[PDB]
Amino acid sequence: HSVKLNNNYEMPIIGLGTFRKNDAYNAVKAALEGGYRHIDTAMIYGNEEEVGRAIKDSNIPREEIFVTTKLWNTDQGYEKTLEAFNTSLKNLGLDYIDLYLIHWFKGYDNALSTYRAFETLYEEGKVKAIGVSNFNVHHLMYLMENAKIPPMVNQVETHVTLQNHFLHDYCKKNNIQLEAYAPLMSHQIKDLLSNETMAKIAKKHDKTIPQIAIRWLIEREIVVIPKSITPERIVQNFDVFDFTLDEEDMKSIRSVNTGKKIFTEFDNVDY
Amino acid sequence: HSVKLNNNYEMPIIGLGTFRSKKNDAYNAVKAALEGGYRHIDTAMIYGNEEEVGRAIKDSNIPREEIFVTTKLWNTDQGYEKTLEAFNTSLKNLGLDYIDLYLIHWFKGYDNALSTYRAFETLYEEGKVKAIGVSNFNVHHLMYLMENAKIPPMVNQVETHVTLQNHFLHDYCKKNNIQLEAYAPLMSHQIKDLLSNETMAKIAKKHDKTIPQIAIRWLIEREIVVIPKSITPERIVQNFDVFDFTLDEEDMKSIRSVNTGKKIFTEFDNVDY
Repeated sequence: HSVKLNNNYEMPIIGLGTFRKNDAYNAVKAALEGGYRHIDTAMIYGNEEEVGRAIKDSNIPREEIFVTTKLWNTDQGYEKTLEAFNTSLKNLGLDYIDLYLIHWFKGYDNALSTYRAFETLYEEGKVKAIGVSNFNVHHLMYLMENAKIPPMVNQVETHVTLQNHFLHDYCKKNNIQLEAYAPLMSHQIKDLLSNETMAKIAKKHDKTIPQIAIRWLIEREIVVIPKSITPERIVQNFDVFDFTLDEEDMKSIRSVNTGKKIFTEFDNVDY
Repeated sequence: HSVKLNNNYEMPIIGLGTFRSKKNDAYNAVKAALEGGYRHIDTAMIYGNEEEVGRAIKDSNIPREEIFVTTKLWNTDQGYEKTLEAFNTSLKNLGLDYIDLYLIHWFKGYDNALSTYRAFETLYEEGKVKAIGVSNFNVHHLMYLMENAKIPPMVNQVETHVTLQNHFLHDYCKKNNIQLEAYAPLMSHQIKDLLSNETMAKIAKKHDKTIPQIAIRWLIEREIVVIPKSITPERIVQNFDVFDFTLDEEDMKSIRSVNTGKKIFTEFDNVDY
């Protein structure tokens, strides 16, 4: 399953996430042979070194695999972004990264000067798609109005208890592809796993609750990067293209939303 | 001490917070506060204590115009015609026939916000509300109101405490002449993280105060209206004893670091209720 960005570049709707040794190598290599075409990392994770090797060791040609990495907050600013990218580039062992994102919002000025470097790199052909992460509406509005190459991706915490329909509709309207991280509610997964609504629907389609949660995002045309290093759940998280959810399912999952955000508030970041 | 909203209307920088509790616990708390020196009471229709709050104000033998009363409009009543009626219900329950401050409790879409606020504006012109504002509104929600309102928002009541300091939202409001108001200043049901905070516990040694008294003063120093909720008479008095000391620069910079950004209550744009 592919999805078209506003620059007409296709992006795998399912991808492997990565987290902060050798475990990173375990996950990517197992994922690539499992069917994954999409790997999501960042400098802050500190696994870019590992992530890249795992993209060589099993020869699936480079242009068949979507690679995403992010610029950390302390590296915001034009020139600092240029070399933090190169460092991230050399760590991954590539000279082109499919998607480059601003990891967090650190001010309007810092965003534009960072994104300014994103654009010059985009012209040079070093990146294929540019976007942001943990950006809210007013954050995106500034990008739309003051940047030349409009944002393509907004990677935010999105799951069954924080479904982000308002933010999703804004992105779609402004041709921004919303990407969901922590789709299994991260360290609050037990809330998901113990949810009665999800379990019911899981029993219905002969699938696991995380598979429904992942499939649910697919139904909303949202790119999902479920985050595991455990070899065979990486298997299961990818096994969500043999069934479909109906209206009643989407209707039921809709009511699971609580609006209880797990990760730090968009405008309250200090790191 | 009081701040003045953009319409020159004064508002006591501290006030009693009221939560949906049991019989006469809301009634007792209000008077226990009013006797303590409180001149600001914060309620809402969803709390279901407008009746007990309003009667506690009458029997206090304290002149009405010297008490700041804030109530809020609930999500289900958003919309011009429904807002006018929900306001009269609030007004009658409170046994008042003018309200100091009226707030939109949550964001439920731009159209619902503007339609509701138009009703607020009608009430303001009719002199039934002395000040109008919102609650749980983020930046882009405020931008819509700043653009479309004919009587600009005066107050934005949002979750604000030492772990969620909201400096960005605060700066935005100040630039647009909106008085930021802090609810859950003691981190509400997450009272433990605040009381266990080493930094908060230390600087409390310096001024011989309690940790809550500190968190309250810190908001006072930032010129933010604070409304700590309580039904325990003692802590109500303690939460008010906050005008006999000050916080220096190194204190403020020490409190600044204890920000984590972990928001306790519902995200601004994910309210289904």
